Amino acid sequence: PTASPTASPTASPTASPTASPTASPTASPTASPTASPTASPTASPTASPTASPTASPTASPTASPTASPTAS
Repeated sequence: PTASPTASPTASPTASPTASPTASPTASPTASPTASPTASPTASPTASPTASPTASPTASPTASPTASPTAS
C-alpha cells in the first residue's frame, strides 16, 4: 500500500493599498489698506482797504478896512 496524496499549498493574502495624502488648502491673500484722503488747504482772508483822508477846509479871507473920510 501507499499513502493518500495532498493538494499543493498557497501563499498568504495581502490587504489592498491606499492613495497618498495631501496637505490642506489655504484662503487667498489680500492687499493692504490705505488711509483716507483730505481736501487741500486755503490761504487766510484779509480785511478790506480804505480810501485816504483829507485835511479840513478853511473859510475865505477878507480885505482890510479903511478909516472914514472928512470934509475940507
